[PDB]
Amino acid sequence: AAVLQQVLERTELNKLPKSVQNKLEKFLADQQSEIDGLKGRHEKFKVESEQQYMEIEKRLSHSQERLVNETRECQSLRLELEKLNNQLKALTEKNKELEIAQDRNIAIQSQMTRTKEELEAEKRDLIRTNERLSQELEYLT
Amino acid sequence: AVLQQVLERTELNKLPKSVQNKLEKFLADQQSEIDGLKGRHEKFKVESEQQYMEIEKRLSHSQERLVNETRECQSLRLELEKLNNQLKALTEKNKELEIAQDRNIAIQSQMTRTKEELEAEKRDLIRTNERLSQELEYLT
Repeated sequence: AAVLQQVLERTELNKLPKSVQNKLEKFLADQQSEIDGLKGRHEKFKVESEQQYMEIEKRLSHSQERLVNETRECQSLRLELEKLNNQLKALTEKNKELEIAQDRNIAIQSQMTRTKEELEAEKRDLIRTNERLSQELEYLT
Repeated sequence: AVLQQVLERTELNKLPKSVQNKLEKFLADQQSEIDGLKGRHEKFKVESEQQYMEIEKRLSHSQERLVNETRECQSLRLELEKLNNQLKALTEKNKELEIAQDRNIAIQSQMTRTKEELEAEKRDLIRTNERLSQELEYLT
């Protein structure tokens, strides 16, 4: 599993001191490990990124759909508001002309009460005159 | 270049030139591969974050507009509720006005009766008072 026997031959590898071989293999090993470590790290990031991207793309999809519905509800409300505002305007007009009618009746009834009291007063005067003439008639008989 | 990072000066000069070239080439190939992986990862990271950043703005923009639309919709129901209560209360009031109007006419026809009746009593009062006057004349 040695990296050094790959690069050099058996004749020139054996010409290297133990110490020297140990240093080279140590460093060549570390380079092999970093390569695999980088490739390992890249995949962990890759799956994490793609995973996060899917889920936030999901949220957008839901948001879009919710907006479409809300916009549709707004428009439905605006229509029934417009229809009811016309309903109300006509109901106000009908009301304020019923107000007019009420005041007319209140005026009429108040006036006819005024006349009643006039007929009342005039009757009292004729009655008072009546009894006075009645009494003057009792002297002359 | 690279053979200096592995071995000290006095022991690396003890290696033949062909051996030095063979190690040096290999060491460089691996470092070239490492720096390649690092470059690869850095650019992928930068693309990955930008792609996420963009759609995040797209969501943020969409959620803001969902908030705007929800408020308007809520306020629209609000307007429609107050308006429905106006209608309801006005129908009730109009109903009562109609009933009062009908009742008022009944009263007016009643007051007319009392008027005619009083005028008839007054007319008779004038008749008896004239009769009484001419009778006084006769007696004095």
